[PDB]
Amino acid sequence: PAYHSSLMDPDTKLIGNMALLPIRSQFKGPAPRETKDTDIVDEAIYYFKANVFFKNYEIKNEADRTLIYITLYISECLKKLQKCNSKSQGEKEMYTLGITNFPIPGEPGFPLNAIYAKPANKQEDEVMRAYLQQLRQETGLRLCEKVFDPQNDKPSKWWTCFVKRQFMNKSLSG
Amino acid sequence: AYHSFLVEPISCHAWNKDRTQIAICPNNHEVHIYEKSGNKWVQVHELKEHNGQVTGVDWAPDSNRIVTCGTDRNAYVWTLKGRTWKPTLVILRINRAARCVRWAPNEKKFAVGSGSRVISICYFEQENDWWVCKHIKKPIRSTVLSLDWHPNSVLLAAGSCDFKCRIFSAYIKEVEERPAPTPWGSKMPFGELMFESSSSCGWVHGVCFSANGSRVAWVSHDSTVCLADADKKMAVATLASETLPLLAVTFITESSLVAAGHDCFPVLFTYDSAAGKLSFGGRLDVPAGLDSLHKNSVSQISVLSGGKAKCSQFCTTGMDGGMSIWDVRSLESALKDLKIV
Amino acid sequence: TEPPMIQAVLTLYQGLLTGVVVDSGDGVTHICPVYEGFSLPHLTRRLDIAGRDITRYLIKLLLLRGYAFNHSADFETVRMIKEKLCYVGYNIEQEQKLALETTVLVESYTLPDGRIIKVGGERFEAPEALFQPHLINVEGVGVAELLFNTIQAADIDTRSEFYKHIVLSGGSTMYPGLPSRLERELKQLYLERVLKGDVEKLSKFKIRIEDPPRRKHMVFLG
Amino acid sequence: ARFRKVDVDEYDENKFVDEMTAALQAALKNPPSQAVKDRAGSIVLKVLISFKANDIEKAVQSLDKNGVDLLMKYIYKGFESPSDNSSAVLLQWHEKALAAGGVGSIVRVLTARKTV
Amino acid sequence: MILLEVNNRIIEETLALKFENAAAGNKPEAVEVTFADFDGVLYHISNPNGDKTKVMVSISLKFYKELQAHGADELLKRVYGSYLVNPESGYNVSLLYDLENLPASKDSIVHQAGMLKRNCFASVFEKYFQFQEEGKEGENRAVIHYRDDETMYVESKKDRVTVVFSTVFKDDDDVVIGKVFMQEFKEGRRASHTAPQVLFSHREPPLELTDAAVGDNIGYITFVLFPRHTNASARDNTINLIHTFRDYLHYHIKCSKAYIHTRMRAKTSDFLKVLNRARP
Amino acid sequence: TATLRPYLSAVRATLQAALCLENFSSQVVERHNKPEVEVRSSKELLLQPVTISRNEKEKVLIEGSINSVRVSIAVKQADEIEKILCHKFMRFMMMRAENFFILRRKPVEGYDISFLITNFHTEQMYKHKLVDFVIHFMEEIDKEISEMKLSVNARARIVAEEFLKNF
Amino acid sequence: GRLPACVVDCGTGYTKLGYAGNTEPQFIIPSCIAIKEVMKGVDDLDFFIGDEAIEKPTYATKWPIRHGIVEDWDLMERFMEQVIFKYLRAEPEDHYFLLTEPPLNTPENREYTAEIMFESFNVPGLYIAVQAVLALAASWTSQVGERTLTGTVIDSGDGVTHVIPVAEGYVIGSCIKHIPIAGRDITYFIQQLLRDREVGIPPEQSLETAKAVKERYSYVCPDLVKEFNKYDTDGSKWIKQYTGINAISKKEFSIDVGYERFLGPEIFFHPEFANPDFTQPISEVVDEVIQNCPIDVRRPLYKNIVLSGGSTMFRDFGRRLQRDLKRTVDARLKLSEELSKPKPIDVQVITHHMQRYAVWFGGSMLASTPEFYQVCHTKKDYEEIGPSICRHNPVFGV
Ligand SMILES: Nc1ncnc2c1ncn2[C@@H]1O[C@H](COP(=O)(O)OP(=O)(O)NP(=O)(O)O)[C@@H](O)[C@H]1O
Ligand SMILES: Nc1ncnc2c1ncn2[C@@H]1O[C@H](COP(=O)(O)OP(=O)(O)NP(=O)(O)O)[C@@H](O)[C@H]1O
Ligand SMILES: [Ca+2]
Ligand SMILES: [Ca+2]
Repeated sequence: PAYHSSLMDPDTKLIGNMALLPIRSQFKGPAPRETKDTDIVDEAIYYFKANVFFKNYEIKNEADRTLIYITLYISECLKKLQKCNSKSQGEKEMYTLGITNFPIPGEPGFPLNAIYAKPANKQEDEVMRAYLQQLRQETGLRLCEKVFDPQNDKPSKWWTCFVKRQFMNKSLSG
Repeated sequence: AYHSFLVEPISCHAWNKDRTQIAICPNNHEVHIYEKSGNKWVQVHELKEHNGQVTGVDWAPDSNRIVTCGTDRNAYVWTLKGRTWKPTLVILRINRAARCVRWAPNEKKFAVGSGSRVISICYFEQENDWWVCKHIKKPIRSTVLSLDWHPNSVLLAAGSCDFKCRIFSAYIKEVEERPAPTPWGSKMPFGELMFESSSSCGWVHGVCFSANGSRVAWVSHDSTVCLADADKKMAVATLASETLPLLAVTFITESSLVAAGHDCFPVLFTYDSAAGKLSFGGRLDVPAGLDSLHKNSVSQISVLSGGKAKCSQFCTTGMDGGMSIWDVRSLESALKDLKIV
Repeated sequence: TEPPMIQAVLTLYQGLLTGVVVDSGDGVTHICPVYEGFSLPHLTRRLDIAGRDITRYLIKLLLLRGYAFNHSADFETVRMIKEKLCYVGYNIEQEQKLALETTVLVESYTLPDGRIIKVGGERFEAPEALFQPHLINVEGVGVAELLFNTIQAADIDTRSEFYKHIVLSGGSTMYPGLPSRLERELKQLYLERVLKGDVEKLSKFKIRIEDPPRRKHMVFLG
Repeated sequence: ARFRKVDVDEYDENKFVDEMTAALQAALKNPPSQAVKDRAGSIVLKVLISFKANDIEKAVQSLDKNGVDLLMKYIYKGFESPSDNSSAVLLQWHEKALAAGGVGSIVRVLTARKTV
Repeated sequence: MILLEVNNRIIEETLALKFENAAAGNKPEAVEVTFADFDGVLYHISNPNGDKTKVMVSISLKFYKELQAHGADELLKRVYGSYLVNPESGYNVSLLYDLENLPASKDSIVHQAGMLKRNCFASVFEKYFQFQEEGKEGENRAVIHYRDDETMYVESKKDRVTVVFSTVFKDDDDVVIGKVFMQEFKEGRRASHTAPQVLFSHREPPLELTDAAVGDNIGYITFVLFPRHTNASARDNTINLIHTFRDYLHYHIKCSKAYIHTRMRAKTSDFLKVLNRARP
Repeated sequence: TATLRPYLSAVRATLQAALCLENFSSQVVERHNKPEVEVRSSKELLLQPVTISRNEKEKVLIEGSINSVRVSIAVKQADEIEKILCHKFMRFMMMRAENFFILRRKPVEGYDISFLITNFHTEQMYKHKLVDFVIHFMEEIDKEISEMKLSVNARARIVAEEFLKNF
Repeated sequence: GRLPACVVDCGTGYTKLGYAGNTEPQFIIPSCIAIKEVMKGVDDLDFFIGDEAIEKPTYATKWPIRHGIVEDWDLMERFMEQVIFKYLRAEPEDHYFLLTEPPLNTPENREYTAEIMFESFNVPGLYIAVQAVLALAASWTSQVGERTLTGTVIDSGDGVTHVIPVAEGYVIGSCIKHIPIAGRDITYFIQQLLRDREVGIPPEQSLETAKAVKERYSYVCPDLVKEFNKYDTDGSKWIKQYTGINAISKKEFSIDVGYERFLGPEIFFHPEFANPDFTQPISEVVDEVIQNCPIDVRRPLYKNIVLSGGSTMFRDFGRRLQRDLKRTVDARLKLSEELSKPKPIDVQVITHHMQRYAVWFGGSMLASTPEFYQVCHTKKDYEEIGPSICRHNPVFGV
C-alpha cells in the first residue's frame, strides 16, 4: 500500500495533531534537535515518487500527518523547479516558496482540515506556523539537490514528470 | 367514460352498495379496491389470500361483504373490520378452479361455478359458526362459466361450456323458506332443473335474469344472444350476430339487454314479447387502433344504478385493463334513432 | 410432534378419523395409513426420495440445458427455482409434446447475479423423479405405486374408505397437479392389478386425493 | 410401468359427450356418413363453381342470414378440396358471403358441433 | 475472396520466419508443425533428426501413386531440384531447406514451397495437355481419386482435353444450391465464348464413363479445355484454376448459405419488432 | 398475383373469428393451465378446424379452442430452390421460437410453419394486431423467399463468370 | 483420423487458430473484419480479417466480439469463412472443430455458433469448450504432477480481467468476479507516464508506443520505493532506450523508458493508481472470490491458481500475486487465532510458458486425444436431436 513514517516514538511531541519531529536544518524553527541521521523530511523525499500516485492514505500516527504534509509540499516545489534553469536559481526560488504563507490546519485553503487538528490557541498557532515554514524551507533545499543534475539548467525530467500528479488528489494550492 | 387501471386484463369486478368503491382483480391472485378522491382513482385496499388468479368477485350490498373465488379452488368471504378486510376460507369441495361467483339477492347464500362441472351453493351455519355448501351437479357436463340469481334468491341461472343455459333451484330451507311459485315452475327442491336451453353449440359466456326474474337471457360463443320467456311457455328467442361473440350481458329494463364482448363495445338488444322476438338495437359506443373505448375484449358488464328494471348507468371492464361507465340517458342523446325497451 | 418412525393422525384430525396421509418433505417421503383415530404402525412405509432429490435432479437437468450450477454453491438458488417453476405432469407423453413442439412452458428466472435463465421441460421432468425413481438412480416403484400397494396391503373392509381419503402433507407435495397425477396413477394400477383389465368397473372405484386448502399450520390445528 | 400406458381418462365419467340463383337456394335446401355429407357439399360446390363473377353478389344477397351461414359452412368445405379455378372462385364466394353474413357467419362455422 | 488461393500460408509463413531468423544470425529454434489442406492433404514441417538447422516440409496425398504414374516425380524434380529429398515416412514428397545454405532471394523457394500441393497435381495435366499438343490420341484416361469418394478424369483428344469431376454433396440441400451454380457455368460462355465449356450431369455420369457411381447426391462436372488453355502459355494458370474447382464450387455453396443466414437474421429481426409493437 | 388479395382477406377474416380467447384453467388437472388446442383432453373446448386454400398447394389451417389457436401455413414453393430456401427459412425461425412467443417449434404435420397463439398472447398483445402480424408474415415470407432466390442466382452468375473469365 | 481437428479461440481482440496437436497457434490474428461501408451479388464476400483488415484504405474495420462474446453474428460468420478457407485451408466437412466461449455465454449463443458451423460449413463434429477449463489444462504442462480441473483461473486480455473458480471442470458461475483493470488500462496508463516525461513521440502513435513499451519492457516489481530507488540510483542499469519511426516523416524518434516499466503492471495490485472507481488489489479479489466458493473446495482453489491472457504475461506477475495473496490470507487467520488454530492455507500460483495462448494450447492438447472425439457433437446428432445438444459440452481429460 502507501508508505508510512517510522519516526513515531512514544516520547514524540505533538504540535496540533501533527508530529513535532527533528530535522537536520540550518533554518530556524521549533524543530527539536536531530536524534538519528534520517529525519521526517528524508522519508518524504524518499517515499515521494511511490506515494504521490496513491489516492487513499490510512493515517496511523501523527507522524503520518507530518509526512503527508511534506509530501504535498514537494509537489509545490516541483511546480517551481520545473520552470527554473539552474540549481542556484532553484535554491533561491525555493526559499521564496518556503517563506510563502500557505494555509494551515483549520484555514480555508488547507486541504484535509477534516484530518488535521487546528491549533487550539494563539501559542500552538505560532509554533505550528513556524514549524511548517521550517519544514518547507529544509524540504525545498534538499529536494533541490535532487531535481538538478550535475549538469545545471537541467531540472531532471525524472522529477519534473510528477508536476501534474497530486498526492491524494489534494493540493496546498488547491 | 373510460379509466385505465392497468394494461393487463381486469379479470372481474364488483361495486359496493353506493357505487363508491370498486373491487377488481388485475390478472393476479389479488383483489384491489379503488375509491375516488375528487376526480382521481386511489387504491384504498389490497386483499391478498388466493393462491391463484381471482376469477370472480361479488359484493353483498347491505351486509357489505366481498366474496371471491379463484383458480386455487378456494373461495373467501371478506369482512371489513375497522380498516382492514379479513378473509374467511370457504371450502367449495371441488378439485378444479372456481370460475364465477354471485351472492344471492338476500345475501344469505352465494354460488360458485367451477371446472369440477358443478355449482357450489354456500351458506353459513351459525351453529358450528362456519361456511358449508351443497353441490348442484346434474346435468352439468362441463365448466360453469357464469351465474346470476333470480330475484327470489332461489332460482339460479347458469351458463357452462356444455353449451347450455340452465335454471336450477338452490333452495336451502336452512337459511330461507318455501319459495313462492314462479312461471318457471312450482317444485323448487334443491337442485331441481327448471329449464335447460336447447343449443348444441357455443359456450354460454354469460347469463342474466330480468328484474322480475320471469325472463332469462344469455350470450354464447356462436355469436348469438337468447332469451327464454317463462310467461310464454319458456319459449326461446334467438338472434345471430354478424360480429364477434359476446362475453357479458345484462338487462337494463324488462325488455332491453346490453352486452359486450370480443368486438370491444357495448351493444343494445330489445325484446318484443308480442312476436317473442329479439332485435339488434345498435352499437352504444359511437366515436392500439380501435374506434372503441375498450382496447380489448369486454368481459363483464354490470348495472351501476337504476337496477335491471330501469338502468341509468352500467359499468364494463375488459381484457384491456380499463373500466368504463356508461350513462344510458347520454347514450339516448348521442343516438336519436335509439329505442330502449 | 411425531414424525413417522403421530403427525399423520394430527393432519387427518381436516375432520377425518380414517385415511392415508402422503407426507413428503425435503429429506423423506412417507405413506402413513390411519384407522379410526390411530396410525397402524405396519402398513406405514418410507419412500427414499423427497424435496432435496428433486432440487438436486433439477440441477442436473439445468446443466444439460446449458446452465452451470454448482451443487454446493447453488443448491439454495435451484430450490427456489424448483419451488417456483416446477410441477407434476399429468400425462408425461403429452407434457413432453408441449415442451418439444411449443414454448408455452418456457419461463424466465432471474438468478441472484441478475442473469436471466429460461426453464421449460425441466419444470415437470424434475418432479417426475417421485414417480420414476430410476431417473435419479434410486431403486423402487415411486410414491404412486407405493401408495397403491400400501393400501392394497391393508384390510379389505378398510381399503374402500382409504382410497377415498388420501391426503397430501408436507411441502414437497405442493406441486401443482400432484393430486390429479396420483389419482390417475392409482386408477391405472387398480385397472391393471385389481380389475384385471375390466375397463368396465373402473368407474366404480372411488379415489379422493385431497390437497388441503386449509394447510399452512395443520399439525397444530390438528 | 406398463399400467401407465392405458388412458384411464377415456372411461372417466365426466368426459364430454355430444348428443342460377334458384340453383343456389335449391342446393342450400335440406343439408345433412361423410358420404352423404360430401355428396351434399358436392352439389353445392357444383353450383358455386358454375357461377359468374358478377352473379354472386346477387345470389348471396337473396338469402336470409340462416342461409348465408349455411353457404359459409359450405364455402369453407370447398376449401378442403382444391382443383382448378374452384379456389379462385370460392374466394369470391367467401368475399360476398362475408359482406352479407359478417365475420359472425365464420364464427358459426367454427362453433357448429354438428356441421356439413 | 472469390477464387481460392493456390499457395499454402502455413508453409510460406513458417519457412519465412525460419529463414529470417537464419539470416539475422539468430540461434535456430525447433519447429514441429502438423496441418492440412483441402482434399485430405496432410503436411508436416520438422527438423529431421532434431537438427534445428534443417527444416523439412512434407506433404501426404492418399492418391499420390496415381499422380506418380503421370509424371509427378519428374515434374517435382524439375521444380524443386536439390531441395527434394527422400520422402519422410508417412508422406510422399519432402523438401529440405538447409538454414545455413539459403539463396540470396528466398522469395522463389518460399513461393515454390507454398505450392507443393499444386505441383503434385500439375503433372497429370501437363501430360495430357501434351498428348493433345502432339495430336497423340487414343491415350488411356488418367483417373485421380483426389478424395475418398470423388474422382477426376483427364483425357486428351484431337482438339481438346476434357476434365471430369465426380463430386459428392453430403447435404441434400447443397445439391439444389449446387445445381443453381452449375447452371451458370453451363452458360458461362455467354459472356466468354473463348472460355472452357462446362457441362453438368446431376445423378448419372456422362456416357463417357464404367464403375462410375450413381446417386442422388453425386454430380458430374466436365470441363472442355481448348489449346488456348492447354498450350504452354496458359498451362500453369489453367492448372491453378482447374485443380481448385471442386473446392471452389463447395466453398461458394457454403458461403451462399452464410449469406442466406444474414438475410434470415434481418428478416426475423424485423418480424420481432412488429410482434412487440403489438404490445400495449 | 390476382388471387392473392382475395386469399389473404379470407384468411384474415377467419383469424378474426378464431382469435376470440379467454383464460381457461384445466378441467382435467388440478391447478394446471394448458392450451386446449394442444392437449385436446376436453372435446367440448375445441372448435371445428377450418381451412382457407388459395389453390391445390397454398393453404392455411386454423384450429381454434376456448383458450388458444394453432395456425398452420403451407408456403408457396414453385421449384426446388424455393423449396429448400423455404424449408431452411422456416427452420431458422423455429429454432428461435422462444423470441417469437407465438411460433411453434415444429410445424403441424403437412404444413411448413405453425403458430400457437394463446389467451396470454391476446392479452399481452392487441389481438387485431396479432391478426395483422400473421397476414403480414405470410406476405413477407414470400417476398423474402424470392429475394433469397434472386440472391442465389445473382451470386451464382458472378461466381461462374469470375472463374471462367480467368482461363 | 488422419487429419487433425481445427482449434479456434476467438478473443475480443485476438483470435488464435491452428490444428490440434500443435504446440502453438498457426496464426494469432486481430478479431476484426474489414468490409465495404443493400448487399447484392457477391458483395458479402468482399472483406478481409485480422491484420489485413486493420488499415484497409477503403474498408471499415469491425469487431464482431465484445467482452469475449459474439455481438454481430453476420460478421462473425464471414470471419469464420476466411479462418477456415483462407488461413487454415481446411475442408470444413472433414475436420472436427473445437471453439471456445467466455464464461457467461448463453445456451442460445451456443446454438447460434452451432447453426453456423453445421449449417454453413457442414462440420462433422463440434465442441464448444469453456476457456477457463482449457486454461487449467494448459497448466498441467508446468510445478504440477497430479492434474486436476479444479482451480482458480485468472484470465486477463485487453478488456476486463476475470477471476474464475472452476470445480471439477465446471465453472462456478455464481462466484465469478471481474476486475476493471486489464491490458488496455495498463497501456492508457503507460501512455500518460510517457506523455508527462518524454517528448518526440508522434501523437498519432502515442498508443502504439505505449503498447510497444508495455510488451517489451514492463514487469512486476516486489516493492515500489525500492524500484524507484534503483532507477534513480543506478539509472544506467534500469533506464532503457526505445527508438521508432514517424509516419509522415519517417524520421527516427528516440525516447527513454523508465518507471512505466514496473509502474504499468502495478495497477493490477494498486488499481487506484489509474482507476478512480475501483480500488481492490487483484490479490484481494481472488481472495474474496475463493471465500465465496463452497468451503470444501476453497483449499483446492488456493493451491491451484492458474493464469491465462496476454496480460498475465508480465514477469513475476504470478510470484507477486502469490506473495500478496499469501499475506491477505495469512493475516486473516492471524485474527481468528487471537479471538480464541486453523491449518495454514497453501496458496500457489502456477506459471507456464504458453500463457499468451494458454486457452488455445489447452484446446489443442485436448482436441488431439481420442476422448475428444467421444465427447463432440456429431453432425448426425445435430440433425436428429437438434442444435439444443450443443448447449452442453461434457468436460473431459482427467
Ligand atoms: N411450494 C413448493 N413446491 C415444491 N416444493 C416445495 C415447496 N415448498 C417447499 N418445498 C420443498 O419441500 C421440502 C420442505 O418440506 P417442509 O414442508 O418444509 O418439511 P420440513 O419441516 O422441512 N421437514 P422436511 O421437509 O422433511 O425437511 C423442501 O424440499 C422444499 O424445497
Ligand atoms: N508480452 C506482453 N506483456 C504484456 N502484455 C501483453 C504482452 N503480449 C500481449 N499483451 C497484451 O495481451 C492483451 C491481449 O490478450 P488476449 O488474451 O489476446 O485478449 P483477448 O483474449 O483477445 N481479449 P479477452 O476476450 O478479454 O480475453 C493485450 O492487452 C496485449 O497488449
Ligand atoms: Ca414436513
Ligand atoms: Ca480470451
